[PDB]
Amino acid sequence: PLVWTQLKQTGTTQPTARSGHTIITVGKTHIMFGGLDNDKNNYKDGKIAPNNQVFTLKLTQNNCEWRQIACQGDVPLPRCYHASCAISADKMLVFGGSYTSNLRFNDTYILKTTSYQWSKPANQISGGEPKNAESKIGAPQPRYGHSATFFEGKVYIFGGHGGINYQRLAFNDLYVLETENFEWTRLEPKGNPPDPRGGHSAAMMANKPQLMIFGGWSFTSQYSNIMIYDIEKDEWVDPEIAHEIPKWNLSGIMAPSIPSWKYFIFGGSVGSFEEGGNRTNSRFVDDSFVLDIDTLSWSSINLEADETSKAVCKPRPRESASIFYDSGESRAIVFGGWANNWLNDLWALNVSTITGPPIFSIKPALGPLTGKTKVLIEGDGFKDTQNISVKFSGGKLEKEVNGTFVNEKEISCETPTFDYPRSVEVTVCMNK
Amino acid sequence: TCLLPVEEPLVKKKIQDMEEEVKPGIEEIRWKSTNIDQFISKSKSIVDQLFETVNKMKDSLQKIHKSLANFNVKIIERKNRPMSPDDYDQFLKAIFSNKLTIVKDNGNQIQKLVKEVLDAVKADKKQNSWKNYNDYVNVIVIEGISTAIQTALLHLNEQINPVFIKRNDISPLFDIRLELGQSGIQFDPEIGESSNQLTVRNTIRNWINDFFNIAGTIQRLDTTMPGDFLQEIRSFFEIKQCLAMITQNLEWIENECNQFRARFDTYSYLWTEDEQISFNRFLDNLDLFDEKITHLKAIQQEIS
Repeated sequence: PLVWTQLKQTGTTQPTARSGHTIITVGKTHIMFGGLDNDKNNYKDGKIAPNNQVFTLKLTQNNCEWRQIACQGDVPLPRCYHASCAISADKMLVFGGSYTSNLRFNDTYILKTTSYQWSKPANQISGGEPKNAESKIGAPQPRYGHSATFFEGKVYIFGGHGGINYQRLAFNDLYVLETENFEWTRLEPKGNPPDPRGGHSAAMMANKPQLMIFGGWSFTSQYSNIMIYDIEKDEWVDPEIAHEIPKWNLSGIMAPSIPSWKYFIFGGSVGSFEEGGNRTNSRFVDDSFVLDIDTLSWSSINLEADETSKAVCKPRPRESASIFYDSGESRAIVFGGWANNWLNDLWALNVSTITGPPIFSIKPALGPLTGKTKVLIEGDGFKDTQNISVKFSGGKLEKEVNGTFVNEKEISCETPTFDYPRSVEVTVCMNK
Repeated sequence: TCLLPVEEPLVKKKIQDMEEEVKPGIEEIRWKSTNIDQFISKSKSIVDQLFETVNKMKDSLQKIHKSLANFNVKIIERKNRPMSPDDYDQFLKAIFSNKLTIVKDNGNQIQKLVKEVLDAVKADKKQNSWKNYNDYVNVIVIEGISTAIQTALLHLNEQINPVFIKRNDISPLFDIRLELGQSGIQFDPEIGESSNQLTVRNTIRNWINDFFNIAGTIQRLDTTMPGDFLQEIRSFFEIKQCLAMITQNLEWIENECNQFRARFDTYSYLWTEDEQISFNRFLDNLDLFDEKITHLKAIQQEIS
C-alpha cells in the first residue's frame, strides 16, 4: 500500500531543522550535510551562517539513527542551498553554496564516503575562503540554489540565482565539468535555451543522456515546464509537457522501475501571477505528483489507505526540502525544509507504483479450458531457476503455477484449467 | 575615510583618480610660489564632485533604511470590544489594504532612490562592483522586510498567546458562537484547521499570509524585473521561530477549549444523539412509571 508515514529519529544526537540541506544516496549509505539551522549555535551576533556538519542516514524497520562524523582530512566552508551530486559510489562532491546571503562560493569540495575525508580537486580551488566576487579557474560563476546532475564521467550544473560580483540574476546557461581531471568547461548547445530559473531540481531520466529540469523560480516570473537535454547532438529537445500550476523551489527524486522510470516531485511553492507585479503570495503543496518517463505526463497520486482516519493524511509541504529514495526498501524519504518555522520532521512514503521487476507480454494470450498448454512470459528482472513463481487465473479466484526460467527474460508456464471463460490476468510474486 | 566599505570597492576609480590628482599637488607645495587659486579651483571642483557624489551615495543608503522601518508598523490593530471572526476579516481587510499600499509606496521610493545612486555614481550596470553593491541594497531591504514582518507577527503573538492575555485586563478579543449540533456541539468558528468554509485557524492563516504578501511590493532590488520575496523571508530562521510560536499558542487554546466543550458534551451531546422512542426502554409497572415521571421532572429542573 502507498501512504505517508513519519519515522521518529533516535540516536546519540538528532539533526536540527534545516532549509539548505542536500541529501544524496551513494552505494549502500546516505550522507546528508546541511546548514542554516534556526538556533544561533554557530557564528552568533546576527548574520546567522550554515553549519558544516555531515550526518549519515540508516533506516531499519521504520527506525532511523543519525550519526555525524567530526573527523575529516580538512573541513569545507558552510554551504546554503547547495546542489549535491555523487560520482561512482565513493566520490560525493557538493558545489554551490552561499555564506551570509551576500557571499556565494563557486568552489567545489569532494568528500570520500569510506574515509570520511573532504578534499579540494587539483588546482581548481587552490584557496578556499568566502569572497563576494570570484571569477577565476572555474568556468561557472558563483551561484546558490542551482541544480547538479551526475552522468557517467561528467557533472552538469544548469541552476541560476547566482551572479559575478554584486550583480545577481537568473542563469540561462549549463556548465559541464569532467570529474576525471576536474576540468571545468562551459557547454553551449545549438537548440534554443529555456528561460533562466533558480531553485530548480534536475535529474538524469531512465539512465539516458537526456536530463529533464522542471519548475524554476526567476525574478521576472516563475516557470513550470519540462526541458530535457541530451549530451549527444548537444541541442536539448523540449517535450512541451508542463505542470498544471506554476511550481518553484521543488525537489524531485528519481525512482527506478523496470516497466518505466518514475520521477516524484514533492514540496515547493506554486504561485500564478501575470508578468510583473504582485508575486508576494506563496502556497505550499503537500501532495507529490508522479511522472512516468515513457508516458512523459504528470499524474496526481492519491493515498489508497487513510489508515481508518477517513480522510487523506499528509506531512507539511515545507517548500524546498531534501528527499532521498532507497532502492532496497523501495521508499522515498524527505527530511523537510523551512516553511516559515524550521521543523525537524522526517516522513517516508512507500511507492506502490514502483512494483519490483522480479512482464512485457505473454504468448499465447488465449487458450481453451479443456486443453492444457504451456505459455511464455517475457519481461525484465526475472529470477533464474529456483525462487521464481507466477500467478494464474485471477478471474474471481487465486492460483499459482509451476514455472521455469528459459532465460533471465523468459518464463515458461502451463495454463491451469479454468471452470469459466471470463477474464484472466498473469502476475508475478517474489514471495515477500 | 567616511566612504562606506561597499562604496569604495564599487567605484574605486572615482576615489583613486582624486588621489592621483592630489598626489602631484602635495609634491607641488612650497610657500615660495603659490598658485593655489588655480590649484584651489581644480582641487575644490574635483573634491566637491567627489564629496557631493559620496553624500548622494550615503543619502540613498540612509533613505532606504528609514523607509523600511516606517513600513512595517502594526500588522494588527485591536478595535476595543469583540465583534466576530468574519467581522475581524472585514474590519482588518480595510486596514490591510491601506498598510499594503503604504508598503508599496515606500518600496517605489526605495527603488527610485537606487536609480539616483547610479546617476550620482555614474558607474555602468555591467561592471561587477555596482552589481555587488546592488545585491547589498536588496539584502538590507530583505533584512528590513524580515524585521517588519517579524514585528507584526510578534504583535499578534502577544494578543494570540493566552499567558500574556491572562495577566492583562484585555481579556477576550475574538467572538465565538455556540449552536447545539445533533452530531456534536458545534462552534461558529469550529476550533480547528478545518481546511473548508471559515475557521479561526483559516482566518489566522489568512492574516499570516498578509505579512508574507508584503513580498510582492518590494519587487526585488536589481537584475530581475520580476522577483519574489516570500522564499527569502520564509528562509530566515527568526521568521520561522515567530511563525512556529504562533502555531503552538493556537494548539494550546484548542486542547483546553475541547476539555471545556467536553464537559457539556458528557451529558448534553449524549442526550441529543439518543432517540425519543428510548423512553420505553427506561420503563423496562404503573408505580415504575410514576417514579420515572418524578425523576424526569427533577431532571427538567436540573437541566434548566
